[PDB]
Amino acid sequence: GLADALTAPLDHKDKGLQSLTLDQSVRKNEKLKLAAQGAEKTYGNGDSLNTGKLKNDKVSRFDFIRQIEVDGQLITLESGEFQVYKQSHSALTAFQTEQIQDSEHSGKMVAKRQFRIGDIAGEHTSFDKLPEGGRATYRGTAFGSDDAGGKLTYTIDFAAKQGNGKIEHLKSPELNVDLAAADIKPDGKRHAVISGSVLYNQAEKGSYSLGIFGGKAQEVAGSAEVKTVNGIRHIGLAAKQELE
Amino acid sequence: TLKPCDYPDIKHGGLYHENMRRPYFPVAVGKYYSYYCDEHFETPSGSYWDHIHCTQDGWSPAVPCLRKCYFPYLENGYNQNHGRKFVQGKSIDVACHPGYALPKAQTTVTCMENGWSPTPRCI
Repeated sequence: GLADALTAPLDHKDKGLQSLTLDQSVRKNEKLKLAAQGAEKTYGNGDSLNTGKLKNDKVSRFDFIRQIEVDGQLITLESGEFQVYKQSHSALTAFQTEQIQDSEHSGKMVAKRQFRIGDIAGEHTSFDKLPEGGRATYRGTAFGSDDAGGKLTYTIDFAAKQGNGKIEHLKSPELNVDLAAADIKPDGKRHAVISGSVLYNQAEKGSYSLGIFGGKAQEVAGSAEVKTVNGIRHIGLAAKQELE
Repeated sequence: TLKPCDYPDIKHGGLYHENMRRPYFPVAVGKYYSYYCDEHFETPSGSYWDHIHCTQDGWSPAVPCLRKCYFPYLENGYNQNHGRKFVQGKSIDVACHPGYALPKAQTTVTCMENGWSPTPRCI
């Protein structure tokens, strides 16, 4: 429902997450042009992405162009693929860079492949409204460059307010890491968050952060940044616990 | 145990995922975080984002975001440098058409943190 996320107006009977705010996906004064399936739209820092139209628990793919206005003229800074993973109470965006602006000439694009996680948003679970007990396990997907086939497992102990998990099945072996035990903490707005280190074969190889989403802490969404021999790579993370 | 690095204050930029990371400072040597630069600045990698690392000697790179100046078209000048990108600290000899010059008797322009000083124009 790509062309549709780009043109249709929020329909309220749409499966959530319905709306995603682009903040880390687009800087203050730049434009992001998304295209797909005979449609096209421009955003917009603070602008809303209609995720209601997209399929749940999958990666939606758009063509993207990032621009800036210099002297009443748009200059291309970067292009490639914009990735969107959607859950019910959360969603994240990612960028697969295929091209960036040449280092010496603004007006020339150069081939460069990079991957980063953009926005991480949704209906933030309040820290002060967490359960006090139990161990919720979460299952879902871990995606990196050229690979949305990774499997994520994460477990939260709400009494000890710690989380810990695992990444498996990503083609790149160095990305299959352990998300070490880490403390849940309150946000600046008191949203439940988690940040810890990453382990690969018992060695510290970076860090990870997760938000907790849903009235019932149904979901977790975030990112891992991992040190490889090539070296530092991002992994998008989205998991949810199974309902009844 | 030592945790020398506090929340990195990045001029002309910032960390990604501020809300999730801020509550976990100070941090220990070896930790790193992805950051972005504002419009017109870039990281030492040539991208507008990279990673900043906690070292014994503080946050590295020491200067995470540098200005990039686009050299503008010169109405009444020679345009060998039209559309070129120059880094902060870079100086240029504006080559003006005969009968024309930089204003107020200037000869060169420099890419400053805030952009060209003075503005490269011819007449």
